[PDB]
Amino acid sequence: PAAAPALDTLPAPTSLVLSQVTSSSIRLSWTPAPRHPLKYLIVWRASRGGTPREVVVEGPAASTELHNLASRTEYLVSVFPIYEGGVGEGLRGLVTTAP
Repeated sequence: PAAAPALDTLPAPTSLVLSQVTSSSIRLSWTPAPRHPLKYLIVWRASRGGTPREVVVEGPAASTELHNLASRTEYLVSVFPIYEGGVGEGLRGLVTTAP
């Protein structure tokens, strides 16, 4: 409905790496800013139309794995940093899971 705007001005992690792609999982990796957040918001959805899925992880996290993904499917994957100053603009990329 009313999605939450992201502040494009905030320390963000850098260099998103999407690896270990299986039929149902991908690994997400990023380079965190020197100031570690309280949390990170991670968002993934099927690129062709599907309800977005989310998980929030901690500030000093440098990795998390997404699971239970549908096979042969393209996902938009996003990483949102969560500090006290709001929600920051993050990293994103497309990955298609193995058959």
